[PDB]
Amino acid sequence: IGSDRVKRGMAEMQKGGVIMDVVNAEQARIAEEAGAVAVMALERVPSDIRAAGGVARMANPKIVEEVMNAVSIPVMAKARIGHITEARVLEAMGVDYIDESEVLTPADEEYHLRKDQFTVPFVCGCRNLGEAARRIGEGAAMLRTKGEPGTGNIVEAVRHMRQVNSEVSRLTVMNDDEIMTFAKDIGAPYEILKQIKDNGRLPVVNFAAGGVATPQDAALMMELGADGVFVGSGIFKSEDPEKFAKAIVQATTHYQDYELIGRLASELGTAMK
Amino acid sequence: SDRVKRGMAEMQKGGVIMDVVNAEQARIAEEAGAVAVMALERVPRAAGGVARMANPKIVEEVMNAVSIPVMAKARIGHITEARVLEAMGVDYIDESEVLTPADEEYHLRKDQFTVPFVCGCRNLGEAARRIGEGAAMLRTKGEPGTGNIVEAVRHMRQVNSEVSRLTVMNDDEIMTFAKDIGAPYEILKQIKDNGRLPVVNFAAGGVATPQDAALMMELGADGVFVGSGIFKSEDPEKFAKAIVQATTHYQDYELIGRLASELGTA
Amino acid sequence: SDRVKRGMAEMQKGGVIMDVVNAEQARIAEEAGAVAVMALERVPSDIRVARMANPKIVEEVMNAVSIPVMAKARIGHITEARVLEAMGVDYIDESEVLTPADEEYHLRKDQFTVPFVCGCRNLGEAARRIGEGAAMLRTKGEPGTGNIVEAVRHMRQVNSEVSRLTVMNDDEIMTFAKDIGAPYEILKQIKDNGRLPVVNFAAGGVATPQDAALMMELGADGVFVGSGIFKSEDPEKFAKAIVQATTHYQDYELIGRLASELGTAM
Amino acid sequence: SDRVKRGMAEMQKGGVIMDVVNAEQARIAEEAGAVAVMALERVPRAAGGVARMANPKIVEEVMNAVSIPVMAKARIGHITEARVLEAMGVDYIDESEVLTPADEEYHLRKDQFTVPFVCGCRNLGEAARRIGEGAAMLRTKGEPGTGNIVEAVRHMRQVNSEVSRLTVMNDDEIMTFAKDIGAPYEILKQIKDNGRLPVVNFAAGGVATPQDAALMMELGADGVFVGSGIFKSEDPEKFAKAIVQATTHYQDYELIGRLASELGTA
Amino acid sequence: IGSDRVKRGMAEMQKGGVIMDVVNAEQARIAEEAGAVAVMALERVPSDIRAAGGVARMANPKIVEEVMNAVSIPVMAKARIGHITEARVLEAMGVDYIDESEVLTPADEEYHLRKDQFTVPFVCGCRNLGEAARRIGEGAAMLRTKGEPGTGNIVEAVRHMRQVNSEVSRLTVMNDDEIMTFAKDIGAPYEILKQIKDNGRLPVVNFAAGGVATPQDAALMMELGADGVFVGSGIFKSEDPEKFAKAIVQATTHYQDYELIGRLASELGTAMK
Ligand SMILES: [Cl-]
Ligand SMILES: [Cl-]
Ligand SMILES: [Cl-]
Ligand SMILES: [Cl-]
Ligand SMILES: [Cl-]
Ligand SMILES: [Cl-]
Ligand SMILES: [Cl-]
Ligand SMILES: [Mg+2]
Ligand SMILES: [Mg+2]
Ligand SMILES: [Mg+2]
Repeated sequence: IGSDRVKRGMAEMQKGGVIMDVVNAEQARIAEEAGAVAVMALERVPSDIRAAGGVARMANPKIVEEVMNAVSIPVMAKARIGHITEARVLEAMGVDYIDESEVLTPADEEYHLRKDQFTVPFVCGCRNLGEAARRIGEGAAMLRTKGEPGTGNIVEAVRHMRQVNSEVSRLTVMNDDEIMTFAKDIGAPYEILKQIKDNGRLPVVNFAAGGVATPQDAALMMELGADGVFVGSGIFKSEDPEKFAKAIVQATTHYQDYELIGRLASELGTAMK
Repeated sequence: SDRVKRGMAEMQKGGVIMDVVNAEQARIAEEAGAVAVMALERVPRAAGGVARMANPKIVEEVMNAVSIPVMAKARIGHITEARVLEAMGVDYIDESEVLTPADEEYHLRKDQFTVPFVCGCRNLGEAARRIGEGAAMLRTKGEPGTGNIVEAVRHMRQVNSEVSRLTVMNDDEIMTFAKDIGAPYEILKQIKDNGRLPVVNFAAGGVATPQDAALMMELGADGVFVGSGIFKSEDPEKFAKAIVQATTHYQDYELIGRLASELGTA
Repeated sequence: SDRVKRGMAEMQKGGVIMDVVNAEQARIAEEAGAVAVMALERVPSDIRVARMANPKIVEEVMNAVSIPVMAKARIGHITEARVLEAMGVDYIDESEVLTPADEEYHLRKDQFTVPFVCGCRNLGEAARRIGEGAAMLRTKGEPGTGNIVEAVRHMRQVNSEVSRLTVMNDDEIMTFAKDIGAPYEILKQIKDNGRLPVVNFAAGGVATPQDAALMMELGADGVFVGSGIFKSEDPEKFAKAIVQATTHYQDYELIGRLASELGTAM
Repeated sequence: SDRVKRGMAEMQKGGVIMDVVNAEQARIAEEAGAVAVMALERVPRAAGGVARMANPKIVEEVMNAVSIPVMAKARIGHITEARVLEAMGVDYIDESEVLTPADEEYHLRKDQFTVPFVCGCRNLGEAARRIGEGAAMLRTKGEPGTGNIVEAVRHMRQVNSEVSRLTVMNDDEIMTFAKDIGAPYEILKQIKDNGRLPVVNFAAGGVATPQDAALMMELGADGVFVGSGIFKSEDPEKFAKAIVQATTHYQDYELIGRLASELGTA
Repeated sequence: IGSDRVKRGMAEMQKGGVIMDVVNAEQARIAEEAGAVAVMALERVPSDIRAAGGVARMANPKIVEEVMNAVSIPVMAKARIGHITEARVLEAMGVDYIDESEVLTPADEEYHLRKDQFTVPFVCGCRNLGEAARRIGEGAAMLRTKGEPGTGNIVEAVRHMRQVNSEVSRLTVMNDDEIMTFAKDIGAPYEILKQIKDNGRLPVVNFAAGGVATPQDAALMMELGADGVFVGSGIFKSEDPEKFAKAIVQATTHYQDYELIGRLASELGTAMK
C-alpha cells in the first residue's frame, strides 16, 4: 500500500528544516511564522509528559485539526507504538505524517506497526543501525534520533546520531560477503543493509530530536550530520519562545555561521534536565 | 451442556460489557448499547484492602435495572461465593483475579456449576486450564484499573499466536507442546480440530478511549470489557456510547475519529 | 536467475543423493537409482583438516555417471568453490562436514552461477543461507554416526517454525525475524510461498531403509546418504534398498521386505 | 602553530586564573593580580540542571572589563559551542567537564581550531589524549565546587609521577606503557625527550585558602585555577589578593601565615 | 618518514609473490627455482617447531649463511620476540629482513623490539588493527597474519586478515573527531591511525601466513586482500615439495584463474592439523 518513492520523497522536502512540537493554534502559527518547515501536534510537550507521567495516548483529534487549520506547512501527529487504531484514525484525518513515537507510552511492547500497509508516511525513532533498519524495513519513511526527550540535554541525541552514522559508513565500505553476519549481529534485515550500502547512505532522512534547548544545540546536530532537527520543549519552555524559535530556525539553516549563532545566542534562560 | 453454556456466551460476540456500580450506571450502560454488565462494588479497586464479592443487595439492584445479562465477580476458588451468586440467578460469574484470591493454588470446578463462567488468561496454557475447568468464556487479564492497554495487547497476541500455531501443529507434537505450556492435551487437540478457541476471548484491562476498544477488535478479540475507562472519566455516558460504537465499527476510522471528541482518563 | 538454480534442485525432489569416492562407487550409486551423487575423498564417517577433494577424484565421478555430480567445499572458501564451479560440477555443497575456512562468513552464493546447497538446523540458519543464495537446503544432522536423531530434530525444527510462519501475523514477522536471526524479506517470502522456496533434504545418519522412509514421512524433500551404504555389507543392495524405501516411504510391507540385509554403520 | 598556542599558554605560568560571573568580579580578579579570568554563568554549578556555555552577553561583558586574557567554558564535544566562543574572540576555551557533556565518547578536535584549548585530566593517559587532540594547556580535574583540595592533590601526584617515571623509561618499553595507560605512543615519546609535559598543567578543584593554592605550587603545578574559593567566601577581594600572593610566594610561610587572616568557605 | 620510506619500499618489492620457509641450500634452491620472491631461513619449519616443542631460538648462523649463499632472492631470518641481540646478530650477518616471529619462544613477553632503531627492515605478526598499529609504531616495515602455523588450517589467517582489513576500511571513512577514542579502544597509536586514514590503507604490505596447504588456500588469501603469501610447512611436508611450490607460486599470482588453479591442484597428498 502506497509508494516508497512518494512517502520518502515528501519527507525529503523537510531536509535542512526545523520541526516544532506544538499544542495549539497559537504555538502552531508561532512555529510557522518563525520559519518551521513542519509542525508536530500533541496534547502536551515531551517535558510535561515525563512530568505528568500517566498514560500518554495520541492527542484528541480536535487538537490535531485545530493545528492543521492554523498552518500551511505539513502537520505531523504522534501515535502510540503499535496502536493500529490511533494511526488509522490520524491517517483518515489526513495528517501529513504520523510519528510512531516512543515518547508516548506504548500500546504494543513487542511489535511496531506494519507501516508499509499505510499510505500516510511514518517517522520512527532509533539509536543505532539495527533499529534504523528494522524501522525502515517496516516501511518508515523518516528517521530521528530517540535522544532523551524533555531533558534539554543534547548528549543522548549526539550519541545516537554518531552511532547510526558510524555504523552506516562502516557498511558503505563493507565486504559484500560480510553483510549477512553483520546483519545477524545487529538484528537488521539483510536486504535493507544491502540497499543502504548501494545507496551510500540511509535511503530515508534521519533527523535529530530530543533535548535541543539552544541555537548552538541545533547547529551542533547539523554539524554532526543530521538531516534536520525536531524541537519541542526547548522552545516553548523558555522565556521567549517566539525569539527562541526563530533563533533555532536560523541556527539550523546557517549551522556554520558561528558569529550569526553567537549574535542569535543573546536571548534568555531555557529548559533544564 | 458446555454447548448450552458456551452458546449463551457467543450471544455477546462483538459487544461491550461494562463494569457498573449501581443502577444509574447500570442503565447508562444499557442505554448506551452494552451487551452485558458486570456488577461490582468498586471499579478497578487499587485503593487497597481485601476485595470480596459485592454485597448481594448491590448485585440485585443491578439485575433489577436492565434486561441485558448481568455478570458478577467472585474471588478465585471461593466455592461459596460462586454458589451464592449462582443462587441469586446472575447470568455469568467471572472468577476474577481482580479480586483478592481465596484459593491461590486451585480454581473452581466450573463444570460442576450450571451458570457459565468467564475466567482471565494471559497465554494458551492459562486459557487451556480455565477451559478444562469448565470456563465458557475467556478474557485477557490485561492490567485493570490502569487505563493502559499494553498488557491486554500482549495477552491477546500471545493467546492468538499460540492458538494459530497450534492449528497447524503436527499431530505427534501436541503432547509435548501441551507439557511445555502446562495445558490439558485434549483441550489442545480440540482447539486444533476447531481452528480457534471453543469459547470467545474478550479483551479486558485498561480500555480508556474509543481507539483502545477498536484496537482490541483489530487484534482479534471477540469483544471488549471496560470499567474504569467509562465512569472514571469526564461525562461517562458519552464515553459509553463512543466505546460501544467503536467496538462495533472498529475499522470505520472516520467514525472513530469523530467519536473521539471529549476528554480522557489518566 | 534464482528461479533456474532453485528449479534444477527440484529435479531431485523425492530422490537419494549418495557420497561416492570413486568411479565404481559412483556407478553403483547410479545403477541403484541415485538421482545425484556427491563426489568426495573420505566418507563423512571415516572423516572423523578436511579440504575439498582433489579435482582428479571429482572429474572421475563426473566421467563415470550421467546423473548430476555435486562436490563439497569448505565454508567460506572462495577459491575452492570457484575451482569447483569452473570444473563444471552441477552443485557445490558449502559443507560444514569439511573443516571451515571462514568461521564468521559464508560465501555469497548469489554471486555464483553453479547452484549451492547448505546445511541448517532451524529456520534462522535456513533463511540466512537462502539470503546468501543457497538453492537447496539439507539438515545438518550428525554425519558419520548412523544415528538419525539429529536429522529428525533439525527437520522437525525447520518445519515447525515454517508452519508457525505461514500463519504468523504480518505485524509480528519483523520481531520473529530479529529473534531468530533471519532476513525479514526471506520470512515474508516463505509465508507467501506457504513453504520454503527451496527444497530441504534430510542428511546425516540415515543408516537403514527405515531411516530414509522416516525422514520422508517427516516432511523432507529427499535424502542424502553416505556412510550407511558403503560401510555395510553389500553396499549395492543397501543402495537399492534405500532408494526404493525413499520413493515408497509409506509402503511399509515393502520396506520390511526390503529390510533384509546385514550389519550397518556405527 | 602548536608552538604559538602552547607559548601563549606559558605566559600564564605561576599565576592565578579566576572564575568570574560578571564585570565587578572580573576586575576584582584583575585588580587583585589574576593572570586570566574564566567567564562563566554559575561558579561551581552543583545546584542542578544542564550546564551549557554562558550566554555570549555574559562573556562579552567580561572581556570588556579587563585587559588580562579571558577564557570561557564549553561542553565536552560541543563543536558549535567552541566555534561560537572562538568567533567571539575569547583567548582560551576550556573544554570543561564542569559542564554537562554534549558528547560522552569523543572530545573536540582542538588542533582543527585556532584558539588554544585547556582540558582537564587525572592521570597521564587523559593528559596524553587531550594533548594529542591538540590541547595547549592542562589542568587537574580535581573536585570543583567542594572546597576540598584532596582530589586535585591526587591528580597532580598521578600526572607528575607517571611523567617523571616516563622520563627515565627504557626506550623499548614505552609502546606497551602507552597501551596500558591508553595514550598516544608519540605523545609519550615526546614527553620523554622533553623531560616534562609539553604544556603547562595548572591545578584546579577546590582551592579554598591561601595555603591550598600554595600547596598546589609546592606539589609541582604551573599555576592555580580558583572559582568558588574566592567569591563563595567572606570579603572575596581580600581572598583574591591572598590567593594571588600565596601562589607567587608559595614557600614564604610567614607571608602565607599573615595572609591567612579572614574567614574561609565550607 | 625518511628511512621508513626506504624500508617499506623494499618490502613492497615482494608484493604479489610467495616467501618460503627453507632450512638448507637444497630447499632454498627449490624455492628460487619454483618462483619464490624470497625465503625464510629457520631451523625447523613451523610444523616441526610445534611437534618437537622445546625452546625455539634463532637459527644457527651457518644455516642462515648457507641459505644466503644458495640464492639471489632476499633472505629473511626469524628472531625471538624482543631478543635484542638475536636481531642484532642477524642484522650484522646481512640478512635482508628479520621476522620478529612469535612462532619462536618469545624471549620477552611484554615488550617488542624497537625496530626503528635498526637498519634491517622487520616483518611482524598481527591479528587486528591494534596489533598492526603497534608493530608499525615500533618501526615494522611489513605485516603478516599470525594465522595458526604448522596446522595446515587456513581459518585463523582468514580471520586475522578479514579483521585487519575490516578495521582498516572502517577507519578510512571514520570521523576525524572519533579516531582518538577508536585508538584508545583498540590499543593503537593515535598518530599511526590518522596516517592509515590519510593513505587510505595500511602504509605497509600485509601478507597472509600460517596454514597455507594447497594452491586453493594461497589463492584464497590473495582473494581476501593479502599483499602476498608466506608458506612453509605446506610445501616441504607434502608429497612433492617442488611441484607444490611452483603450483603455490602460480596460484598466488593468478589467483582468479580458476581453470589454472584446478589444473594445478590435480597433484596432491598434503599435510593436515
Ligand atoms: Cl520530539
Ligand atoms: Cl466444587
Ligand atoms: Cl473487568
Ligand atoms: Cl552429507
Ligand atoms: Cl571538528
Ligand atoms: Cl574552573
Ligand atoms: Cl611462517
Ligand atoms: Mg543561549
Ligand atoms: Mg479520547
Ligand atoms: Mg583561611
